[PDB]
Amino acid sequence: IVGGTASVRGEWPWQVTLHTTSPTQRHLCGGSIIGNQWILTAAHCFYGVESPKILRVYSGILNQSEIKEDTSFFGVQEIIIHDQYKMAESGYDIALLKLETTVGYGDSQRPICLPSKGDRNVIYTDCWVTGWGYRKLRDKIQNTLQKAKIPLVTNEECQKRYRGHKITHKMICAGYREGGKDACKGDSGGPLSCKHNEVWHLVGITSWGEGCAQRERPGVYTNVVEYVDWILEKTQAV
Ligand SMILES: COC(=O)Nc1ccc2c(c1)NC(=O)C[C@@H](C)/C=C/C[C@H](NC(=O)c1c(F)cc(C)cc1F)c1nc-2c(Cl)[nH]1
Repeated sequence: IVGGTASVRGEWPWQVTLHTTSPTQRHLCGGSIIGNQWILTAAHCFYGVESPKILRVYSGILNQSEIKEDTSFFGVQEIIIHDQYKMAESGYDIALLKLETTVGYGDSQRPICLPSKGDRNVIYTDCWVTGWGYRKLRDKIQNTLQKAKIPLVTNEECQKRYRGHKITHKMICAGYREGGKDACKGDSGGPLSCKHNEVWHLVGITSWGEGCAQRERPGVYTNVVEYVDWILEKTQAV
C-alpha cells in the first residue's frame, strides 16, 4: 500500500495473507474470507503454482512477524480459477481457495459480505484497499497490515486513464487523480472493502495498475458484484 497507515488489530478481519512454501516460505498475495471454508483472491496469484499443497492461509494476522513455523494456518484443498481467466489486464482475475478445514469465526477473523446484485447501482464513498505490499515501487513486504481510503473511479474515467487497455464493467477502478494512495506489489488478491449502511462489502479484488499510486493511473480491481453468481456457483454447488 502506497500512502497508507498501519491498521489496528481486528480492523479488517476478512483480510488474509496467502503464503507459498516453494522454494522457501513467503507472503504471496492477499485474500478475503467470504465463507467458513472459502477465500476470495486474484487468479494471477497462482501463476506457476502447480499444487495447492504449497499454499498456507493465515487469518487473524496484523503483523507478518506473528507468522513462525508454530503459527497455525489453513491448508488449501482446491484452487478454483475462473475459466475465462487469461491474465489480470484482460479481467476474470478471480479465484476461490477451498480450505481443508473450517475457519472458526471470531473478532480476529470473520467474513466480509459480498455486494448485492441490487447494489450495482449504489455509489460507494467509503472504500479501503488493504495489504502487506510495498509502500513504494522498490521496497519490501510490510510487517503491519497497511490501509488506504481510496475513491472509486467510473469506468469511463478509468478507460481514459488506460489508453491501450479495454477497461470492462467486470473491472472497477479506484485512485486519486494526483496519485499518492494505492495498492502496490504484494497487495494483489486482497480486498477493496467499502462500508455502506454500516456494513462492509467486498467491492473489489486488488488486481493490477501501471506502476503504483501514479497520477492518472487508478488501481484496477476485479468488480466483485459482477461475479456473485460465479462465486455462488462454485461455493453452493450441490
Ligand atoms: C518476502 O515476501 C515477499 O517479498 N513477497 C512478495 C512481494 C511482492 C509480490 C509478491 C510477493 N507476489 C508475487 O510476486 C506473486 C505474483 C503472482 C503477483 C504479481 C503481481 C502483484 N502485483 C501487485 O500486488 C499490484 C497490484 F495488485 C496492484 C497495483 C496497482 C500494483 C501492484 F504491484 C505483485 N505481487 C508482488 C509483486 Cl513484485 N507484484
